[PDB]
Amino acid sequence: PVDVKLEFVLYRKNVTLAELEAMGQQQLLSLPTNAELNVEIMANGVLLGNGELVQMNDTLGVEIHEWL
Amino acid sequence: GPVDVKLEFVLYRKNVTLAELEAMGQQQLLSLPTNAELNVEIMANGVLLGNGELVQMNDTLGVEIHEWL
Ligand SMILES: [Ca+2]
Ligand SMILES: [Ca+2]
Repeated sequence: PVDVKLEFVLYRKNVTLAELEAMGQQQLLSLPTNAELNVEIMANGVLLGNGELVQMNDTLGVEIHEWL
Repeated sequence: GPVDVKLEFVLYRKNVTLAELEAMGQQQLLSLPTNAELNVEIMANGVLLGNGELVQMNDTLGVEIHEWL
């Protein structure tokens, strides 16, 4: 099979084209509180699961709270 | 509609095989590559707009922009 496009998504939302332009004027973007508690694992547009950011000994990790 | 944009802040993305995805699904704690956090990608309708670095701010996480495309 062909490869699938896997993403670990820290935050997602719908915004308007105007808000998208506004965002580009910023140098530091705040994410909503607890975005780190809802990391979404997605592939080819399908939600696979969600989890939480963890600082491990040498990297960041994602602790899975649910595989769908 | 056309005014609507799907915005994503992506910590890590990769083209993976079905077998690799299967193996991932067996895990409870997934390690990300070293410094994935240095390349948080900002996507709009699946297209890369910019990238930055994950920062712990006072009340939330933030993304420090390093490049807008
Ligand atoms: Ca926790
Ligand atoms: Ca935590």
